[PDB]
Amino acid sequence: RWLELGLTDEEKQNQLEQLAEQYDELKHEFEKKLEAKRRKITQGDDLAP
Amino acid sequence: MNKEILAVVEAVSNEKALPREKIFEALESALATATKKKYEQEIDVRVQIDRKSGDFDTFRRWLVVDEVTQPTKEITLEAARYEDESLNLGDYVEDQIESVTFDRITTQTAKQVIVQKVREAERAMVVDQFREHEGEIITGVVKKVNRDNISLDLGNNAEAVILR
Amino acid sequence: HYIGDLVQRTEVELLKTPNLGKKSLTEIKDVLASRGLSLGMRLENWPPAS
Amino acid sequence: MNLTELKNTPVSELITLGENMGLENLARMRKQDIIFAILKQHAKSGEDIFGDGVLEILQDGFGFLRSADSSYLAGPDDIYVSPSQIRRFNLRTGDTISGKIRPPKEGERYFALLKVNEVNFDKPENARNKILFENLTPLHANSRLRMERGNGSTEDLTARVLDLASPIGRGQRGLIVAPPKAGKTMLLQNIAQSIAYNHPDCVLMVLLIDERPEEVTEMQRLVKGEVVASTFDEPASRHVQVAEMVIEKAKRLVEHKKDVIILLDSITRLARAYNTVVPASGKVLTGGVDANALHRPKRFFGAARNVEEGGSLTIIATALIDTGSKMDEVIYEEFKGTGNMELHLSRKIAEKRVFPAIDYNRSGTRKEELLTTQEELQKMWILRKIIHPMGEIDAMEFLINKLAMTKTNDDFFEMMK
Amino acid sequence: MNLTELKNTPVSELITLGENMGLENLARMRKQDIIFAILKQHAKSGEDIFGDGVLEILQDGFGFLRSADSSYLAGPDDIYVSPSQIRRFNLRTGDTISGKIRPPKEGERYFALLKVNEVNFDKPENARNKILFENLTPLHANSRLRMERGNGSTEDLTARVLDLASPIGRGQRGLIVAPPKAGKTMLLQNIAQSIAYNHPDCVLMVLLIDERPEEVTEMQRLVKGEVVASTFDEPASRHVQVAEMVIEKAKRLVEHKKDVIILLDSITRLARAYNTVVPASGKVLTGGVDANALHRPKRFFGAARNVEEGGSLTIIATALIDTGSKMDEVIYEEFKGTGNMELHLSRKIAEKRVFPAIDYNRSGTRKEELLTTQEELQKMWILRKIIHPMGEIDAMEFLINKLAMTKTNDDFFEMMK
Amino acid sequence: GPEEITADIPNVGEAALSKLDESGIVYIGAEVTGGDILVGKVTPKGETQLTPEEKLLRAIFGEKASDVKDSSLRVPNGVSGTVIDVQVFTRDGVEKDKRA
Ligand SMILES: Nc1ncnc2c1ncn2[C@@H]1O[C@H](COP(=O)(O)OP(=O)(O)O)[C@@H](O)[C@H]1O
Ligand SMILES: Nc1ncnc2c1ncn2[C@@H]1O[C@H](COP(=O)(O)OP(=O)(O)O)[C@@H](O)[C@H]1O
Ligand code: BEF
Ligand code: BEF
Ligand SMILES: [Mg+2]
Ligand SMILES: [Mg+2]
Repeated sequence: RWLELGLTDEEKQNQLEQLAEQYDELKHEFEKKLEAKRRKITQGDDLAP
Repeated sequence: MNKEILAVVEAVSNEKALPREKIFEALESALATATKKKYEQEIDVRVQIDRKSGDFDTFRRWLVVDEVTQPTKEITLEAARYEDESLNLGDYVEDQIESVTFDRITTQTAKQVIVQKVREAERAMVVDQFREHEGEIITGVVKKVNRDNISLDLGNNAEAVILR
Repeated sequence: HYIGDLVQRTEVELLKTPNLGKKSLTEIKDVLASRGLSLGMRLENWPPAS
Repeated sequence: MNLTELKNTPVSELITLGENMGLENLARMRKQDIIFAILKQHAKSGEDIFGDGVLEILQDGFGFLRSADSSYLAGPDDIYVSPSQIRRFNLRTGDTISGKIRPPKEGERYFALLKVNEVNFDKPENARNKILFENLTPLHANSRLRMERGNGSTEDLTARVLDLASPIGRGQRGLIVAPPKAGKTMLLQNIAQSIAYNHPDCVLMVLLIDERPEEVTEMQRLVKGEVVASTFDEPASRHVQVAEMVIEKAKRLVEHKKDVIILLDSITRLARAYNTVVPASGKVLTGGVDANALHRPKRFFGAARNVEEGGSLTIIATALIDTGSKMDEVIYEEFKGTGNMELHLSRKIAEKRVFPAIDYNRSGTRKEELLTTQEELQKMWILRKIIHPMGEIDAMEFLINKLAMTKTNDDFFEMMK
Repeated sequence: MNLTELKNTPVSELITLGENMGLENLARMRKQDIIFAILKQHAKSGEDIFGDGVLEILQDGFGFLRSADSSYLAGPDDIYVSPSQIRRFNLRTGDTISGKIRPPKEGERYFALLKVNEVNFDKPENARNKILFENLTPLHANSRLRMERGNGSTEDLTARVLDLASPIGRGQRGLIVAPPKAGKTMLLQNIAQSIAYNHPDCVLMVLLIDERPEEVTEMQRLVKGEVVASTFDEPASRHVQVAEMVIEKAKRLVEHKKDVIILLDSITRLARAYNTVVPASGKVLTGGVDANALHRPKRFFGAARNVEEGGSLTIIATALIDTGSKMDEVIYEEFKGTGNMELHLSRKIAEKRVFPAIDYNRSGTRKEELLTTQEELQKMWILRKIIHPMGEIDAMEFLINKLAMTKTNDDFFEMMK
Repeated sequence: GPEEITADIPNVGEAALSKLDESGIVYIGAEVTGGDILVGKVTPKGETQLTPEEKLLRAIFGEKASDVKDSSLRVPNGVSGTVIDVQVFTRDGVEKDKRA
């Protein structure tokens, strides 16, 4: 839970920011898929007039 | 859930005979009976619904005695070292929370306690308001006659009894 | 480890035992004494014969 | 670990302590939250705790231990006590309680006081045996509270003239009728320094209500006493709460036979807050002020008295007049004929660069003969006789010149002959 | 592509840029929508983006990056950030964040900040290590903020007399008690030009609330500073939102040890908005104003202080009096005894064509000796002594004549001898 | 008036209502042998615009809900079994019950 680290920035900062980008994108894609699934399973269904 | 209890406390018709305080304590007793029915043990507890602030909670009563039967309500006369009791008897705790108060059995026992206490409250109010008449002559219409006792309507939900 | 050794252990050692809160104490007082026995008793013949 | 010796430490010291205790960066949480986390960890290392705080009983019956630096507010650093302890040791509002405390549990949000070792600087056994403050028989002030410092500096005159205008004693009821732009804060600082130097035995209590924060931080580390204040960044609820609880603390201290003195600034803003906190009474007088809204402030003003058995409760409250406010006008009108000790300050002399701007003929003290011997009695009588025909500003400047000509009041009396 | 260097461009420039980028006729969509579409296409061409904006955390916990030109509003040009970044870099409201941003996705409606490279003009590593604004210890103003320009023009007098009436310093609390028809906008423009010329190091912040749009477009391109305003064409929600967020930005800047100065106009309309945005408290005083409705404005007014460690937060708020409004009457009554710096403007002199209409005896500054040496101290004391017996209009015109007779305050002091 | 799935079925024994939940649907894993109420379907027949106050009061004091017609569906006679699953579907806009 403490990904925040840095030393010898010239390459370490680049690799750590790339991994942070990947982590953010993965978490956001998972949250969006979760929200889509929830909205699909929670929306009402037409039954009859 | 607190919205439901607020609705049921505001929807009382005879708010005089049962104001908010005694209605909330009736609901406390009903939830205590519901919690008793929840666990197979027999432990008496209090609720303290927090009438005006928010939702309810539950506590756990000990009734400190030297017995051991039903240890949920058994604490020795000296178990006041840790957990901050500091007293000999009467020390209770908030240990149990998360009481379900909306299922079928809970609703049934709630309605039962509510009707029992509205009967008790109408009885108490009528006796407190027409007891000082002891020694005076008052009229009233009878409504049921039996071989052992008859009933009388005095008005404003007042019931008098006449024995043999 | 033995119930015959735990029955000779009143509550005074439970609330002082480390890592014992309110749920663990409730368990050790409910699922233990509901079998008919009591938490804290006075016996002498233990363990016969081991 | 005591709460005071940990909280009066600077914030940076708390940050370094928490960082040495192996914690997350403490620059995020507030001071109360920092103290809470520090105590949580310091108790996770064992360390049976020793805490203290002023007691407040809520509507439910339990008690909360508030701290002095937070001006008696609610925070995670508070200590909770069940009504069982209050029924056992016979506690009440305003009683400062100090004793052993333990870590909290899951579901609990505050610490628990196990056993009390001090109640208002007394044995917990004698805490249940104490005469009530209301059952006491008030009397007039007898012991003179001399305010003369003795160094004769440019500030000591501020108290010298005071002693030359209206004597003050233990349990006296004091009002300061001063318009704005007058330097009431300077008068309060001078009187606090005088009471801290001359009479360090009696506990000093200074209260600043509805005040700017600069004066709060100035008073909290300039005078020798427990300074509790309340700025205008909070609703009237906190104002009336701290007022009630400081007066309860003073009452408990007097019940413990202790001489307390409460400096209040200002009574007008406190009455304003008490008016806007109370629901309406049905009708309205001029200024938008309710009728019963002044019942609580008036009580607060009447709590001052000289106890015959022991102890005293002196009060000095500053009033705001000449502000063009209908509300303040009616508040001063109500509070005028209420106390026996009054000090009027002239705004015309105040903003004329003649300090301290005092009004001799308008100020005085009822039953002043009980607070001074015949010697100073006759001296002040001669002073009043010679100052009555004089004007306001000329008399004020002549008196301050003749006062600065010497060191103390005795040399002035001798030169007046 | 930065957001500021694209938005501060004229609208026609944005239209031609979008048309060169191969887009539909951009005269239909609004400025925010034009910026959104331009960024969408400029990112569709690759071009890893670099954005910036002031942070706002909602009730959910995520953050939105608002821009200064749109007066911190919600639009398609906003940048979204998840609470994960706020938990990592320890962000808070009012912190301006600048760094790399990416294109959005389907279902997403805002851009995402990938990594921050600047937080309040600081390293993102030190952004988590910063003392809170509330934990700071306020003090009085020490460094004098001189307002004298030095050219002696027909407008410089407006500041000269100011320096002759009430000294002003860093972290000072300022009120402008002026009826309408007085030219408060002219005073604000003069003080902004003075602070931009004399002290360009401290960031200038000017805020116009509930104002006509003409003054908004005048101030946004006349003074040298970041101008955020809010016209009356929006409900009180936007007013209180921009107030809270500009004060959060000022607090963050002070926490970063920066001297900020907030010019506000008017505090009366802002209090009106704060009153109509808050739900009722249960009861009502004269004027239809709620009790707790003034808690937030009062706090806003009390946020000004002189930090002992570093930085300062000066405020100058204009109040509306003499408008015949019960609400404004009670607002001014509440705000009168709140600050230590006040400037009263006389309407009778204002609409008498004698500018600037100032009131000498009514205006002043508490603890003014901490903002000036003994030299100007004695000079201002002599000035007050000579102006006190004089009237209002005659004294004002005599002072402005003797001021225009010279260039600066030193020549006036020398001719006064 | 529209139809409801409330559990307050009047003119019926409490033993029949004991199988239903707080909403009006039988629990998951309840045994039924004969015709028993497993859904609390009610249909109003008389006066409309039932006020919520008197609505909840009928469940406590006073009279019962007359406009019901006792249209609660039951299992046919002879067929038995244990209910294992429930599937509820609501119209767009209508508020769902707690079982949904
Ligand atoms: N005894 C005194 N000697 C010298 N100067 C004084 C004295 N009392 C007040 N002053 C001056 O008068 C000013 C009063 O300021 P302040 O305390 O804010 O007024 P108030 O508290 O009455 O509103 C101070 O700046 C101080 O320089
Ligand atoms: N100090 C000044 N010098 C010259 N003209 C002034 C000055 N103050 C005000 N005015 C004139 O008075 C008018 C006031 O306009 P405005 O700023 O809208 O009023 P206010 O801000 O006082 O409500 C301006 O048009 C300006 O020309
Ligand atoms: F101290 Be000032 F008179 F508000
Ligand atoms: F600026 Be004006 F007083 F509306
Ligand atoms: Mg003062
Ligand atoms: Mg203007």
